[PDB]
Amino acid sequence: SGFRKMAFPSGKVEGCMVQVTCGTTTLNGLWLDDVVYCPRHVICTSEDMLNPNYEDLLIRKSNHNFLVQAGNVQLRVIGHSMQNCVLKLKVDTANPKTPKYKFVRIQPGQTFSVLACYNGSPSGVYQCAMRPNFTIKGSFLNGSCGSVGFNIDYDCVSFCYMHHMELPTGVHAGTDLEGNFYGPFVDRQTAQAAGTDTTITVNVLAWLYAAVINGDRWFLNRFTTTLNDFNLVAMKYNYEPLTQDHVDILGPLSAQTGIVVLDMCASLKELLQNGMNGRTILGSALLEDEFTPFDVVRQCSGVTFQ
Amino acid sequence: SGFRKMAFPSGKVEGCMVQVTCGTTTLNGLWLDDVVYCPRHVICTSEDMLNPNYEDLLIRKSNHNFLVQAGNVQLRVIGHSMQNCVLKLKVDTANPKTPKYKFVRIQPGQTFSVLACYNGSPSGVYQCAMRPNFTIKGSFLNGSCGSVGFNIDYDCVSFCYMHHMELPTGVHAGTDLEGNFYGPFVDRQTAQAAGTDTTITVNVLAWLYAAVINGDRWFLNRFTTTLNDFNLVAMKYNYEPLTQDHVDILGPLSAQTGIVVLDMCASLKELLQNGMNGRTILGSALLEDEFTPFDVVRQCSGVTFQ
Repeated sequence: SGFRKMAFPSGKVEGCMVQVTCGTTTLNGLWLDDVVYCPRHVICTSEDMLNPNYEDLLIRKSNHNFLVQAGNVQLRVIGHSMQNCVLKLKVDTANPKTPKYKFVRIQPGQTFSVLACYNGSPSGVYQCAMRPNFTIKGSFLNGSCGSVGFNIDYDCVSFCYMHHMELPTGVHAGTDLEGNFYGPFVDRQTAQAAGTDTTITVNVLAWLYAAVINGDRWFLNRFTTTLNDFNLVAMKYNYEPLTQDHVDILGPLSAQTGIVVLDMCASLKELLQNGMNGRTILGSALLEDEFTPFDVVRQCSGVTFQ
Repeated sequence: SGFRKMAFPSGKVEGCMVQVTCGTTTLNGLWLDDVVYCPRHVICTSEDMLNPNYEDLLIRKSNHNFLVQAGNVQLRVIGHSMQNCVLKLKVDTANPKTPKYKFVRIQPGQTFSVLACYNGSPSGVYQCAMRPNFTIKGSFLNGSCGSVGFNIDYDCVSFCYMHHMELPTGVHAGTDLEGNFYGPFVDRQTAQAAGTDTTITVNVLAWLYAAVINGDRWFLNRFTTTLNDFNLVAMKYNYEPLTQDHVDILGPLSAQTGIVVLDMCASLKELLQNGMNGRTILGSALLEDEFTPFDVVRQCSGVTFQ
C-alpha cells in the first residue's frame, strides 16, 4: 500500500551514458552498441546558438574533434553524421553493457523516467510526463543536455527522449532518439512560444483510482455525469477532453474498484468546481496528472523488471 | 533550472539485490561481498507473525533451508546468524558487483532513496524521508520486505534502511542494516502506535530556498521574526522547533539567495497562518518537507556520482 511518484531502475541506462566533448562544449551522450547519440549543438559555441547553421558548422569538424569519455575509457570516433537534431558518432568499440533497447516516439500524456547526467556521470532519477504541449517539467541544470528519458518493459529499455533545451520560460524541450523534436521547438536560442498546456484528464482519473485503492475515500460523491457534460466542465478548467478511448484505458481500474468511470468523472467535476477544501489526496493538495493508468496498475500490482 | 523529487541512480544497488526463500516465504535480500542480509521474519509463516519466538524458529532451520537467488545464480548458504532483526546468511561466493559501501543509522528528517523490489527484481526507485516519528511514507506492496534505502556519495553507497513492516495505519517501518528498528516498532503483527508526526521545519525552509532560486517569488514578505517567536508558531501547527543548528545548516542557502534565514522563517510563519490562497510553490499546494538542505544544494549545483 501507499503510492509514490516512482521512476524506473536506471542501472541499464547508467551503463550507456558517456561524455561527449567538441571544442569547448561538453554534454552527455548515449552509447548503444558502437554508436554514440548526443545533441547536435555540441558543435556550437555560446555565440553560435542564436542562429546556427548546423550543416556548415559540421563540415568544420572531423572525427578527431569528438572526444568521447565513458568513465575512463577512450572511445575512438571513426565516423559522424547528422540525423535531424542529433549526432551519431560511430565508435570502434561496441558498448559491452548495451541492454536490449527500442527507440520510441511517445505520445503526449505518457510518462517516462529521466536520468539526469552531467559530464557523463549520473546525478539523479525522476519521473515526468510529456505535457500536452510537448514540453516537460523537469530539472535540467547547465550541462544536462543529452540526458535521456526511457521506459522499461521487463528486460528492454524504450528510449523516448533526449534533453536539448531550456526554454526562456523555465520548461524543457527535447527530441526523440531519431532527432525529431517533440513539439514546434528548434535547437536555437530564441523566443519559442509554448502552447497552452491542458491537464491530462485520463491521468488525473487514474490517480483518483489509485487513491481509492489506497484508502483516500472522501472525494467520491453521489453524482454521475455523461461524457459530453463532463467535457463541458473540462474546457472550462483547461482539462483534456475525455474520449471513449480514455474510458476503455481505465477499464481495468473500473473493474477492481467497482466505481464506474463516469461516476469517477462526476467526482472529478465536483473537485474542479468546489476546490479541495484544504484536504489532501495521496499527500497532494492538487489534482495529479503525471500518473498514466498503466503507471497506476504497475504500482498497485508489483510489476517488476529483470 | 526546475526542481524535482529526485532519487539516486540505483545501478549500484540493483546489482546487490537477491531473492531469499525460506519454507513458503519469499522476500528480498541484499548481497554484499559473501553475506546476504534480509529481514528475519522470512523464517515465519503467516500464523507465526502474531507472536513469533524468532530464536526458537531459527533452531528449526539449517543452512540448506535458505534458497538464495541472484537472477539465475544459485548461492550456496554456508552459515546463518541473527543480528537483532536481520538474518546474515554466509554465502560461498562474494558478489562481483559489490560497490564500496557503509552501513549508516540515519537521523529523523534525513532523506534517502528506496529501490522497491519484489522476488529480488527491482521495480522502481523513489526518494522519501525518515519522518520525525521514525516511519516512512513509501510504497510497499506484499513481497517488498528486504528492500533497502540508501544514499550515494560519489562512489560509496550508504545503506541506511531495509523495509520490514506495513503498519495497520498504512505507513511503513523498518530497520538499519544492523537490524535495529527505527522507532519503537517490532517485527510482529500487532497494534503498534505511531507517535505524533511533526513537519520537518528545516526541510520546508530549504525547499523555500530552492523555490526562490528557481523563480517562485510570491511568498517572501516584508516581515521578520525571532527564533523563539517563530517557534511559538511552530508548535501551533505541529512543526519541528528550529534550533541554531538548523539555522547554520541553511547558511549556504542564505548566502546565495541573500535572504536571511529568519526572514525566510517569517515567510513560513505567514504561509502557516494565512494558508496558500490557492497558489503553488514548485508545483505544490502544500509545504514540502522531504528535501534536506543538502538535497537542495545538490540539485541546484549539479553534483554527480561516479
